Amino acid sequence: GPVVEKIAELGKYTVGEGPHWDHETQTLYFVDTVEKTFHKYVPSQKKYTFCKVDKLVSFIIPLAGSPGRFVVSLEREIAILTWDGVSAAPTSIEAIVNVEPHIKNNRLNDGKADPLGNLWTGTMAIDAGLPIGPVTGSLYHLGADKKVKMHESNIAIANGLAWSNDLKKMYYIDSGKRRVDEYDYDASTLSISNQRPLFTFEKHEVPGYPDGQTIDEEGNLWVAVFQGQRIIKISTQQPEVLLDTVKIPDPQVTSVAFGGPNLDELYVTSAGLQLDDSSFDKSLVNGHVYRVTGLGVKGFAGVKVKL
Ligand SMILES: [Hg+2]
Ligand SMILES: [Hg+2]
Ligand SMILES: [Mg+2]
Repeated sequence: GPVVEKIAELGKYTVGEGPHWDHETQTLYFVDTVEKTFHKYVPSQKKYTFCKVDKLVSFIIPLAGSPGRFVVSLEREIAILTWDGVSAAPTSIEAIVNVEPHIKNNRLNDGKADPLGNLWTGTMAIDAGLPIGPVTGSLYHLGADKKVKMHESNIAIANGLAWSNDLKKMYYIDSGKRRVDEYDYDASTLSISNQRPLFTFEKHEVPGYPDGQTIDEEGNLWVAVFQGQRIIKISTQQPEVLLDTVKIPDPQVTSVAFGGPNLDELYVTSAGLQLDDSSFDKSLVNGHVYRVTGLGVKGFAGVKVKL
């Protein structure tokens, strides 16, 4: 079976999240969604750095055409951070847009660029809760003239995103729905329609909640299972098909990104935050970062945000 390696050099994260693999520099970026920190890991040189801000963060993606600059979330603001990748604070911050200026207790959560470079991201209540809590989030993309467009409402916990290689489908996760949805994606109008369930956890006895996801070159989705101690591989060719399961030692698996020189090493983030209604004792909940090899598939380089 696949080899799952704990990355000792990286330590433990409260809620490690938002992994992004920059292929040209062979570098993994990620966030902690509770500790207000950004992180960088260069595996070939065993280099780790972090960056501190005073707002909640949920994604970090290099800005297309601008080395040393990243598109990030700061609470409800999408911003450009100028960061040298090693100093413990940004050099400067340029706000782009506040997606929800008048929703004081919301935050941005998972975000990713579509294959054309458009940032998609969604919101949630800061005090969201599972299985039931306040449902206040929406799904957005950042379009022309730095204005966002809304694509879906009634989202409890805005989470993982992916797009099919032919640009005809988008895949999206609200963790509260315990399923992955598929949509028809119109790449020319950047709109989505015909929402329908692709994969429903209760139909397959999958525990926990879908969190982040990514897609491989064959079109399979790799989905992080928070409170499931696993990643799952699911079909996009047929609905409701579980292709494989890979156990990850940490129960609170949060997200996934393919990396390595050949894009065939799956990086997996997790959360050490100990929650009061957990299905796992505290001794099991650590928050390590993992690397999975031997899956027999390749992914895609992380896409930069175009502004
Ligand atoms: Hg930073
Ligand atoms: Hg940054
Ligand atoms: Mg997430």
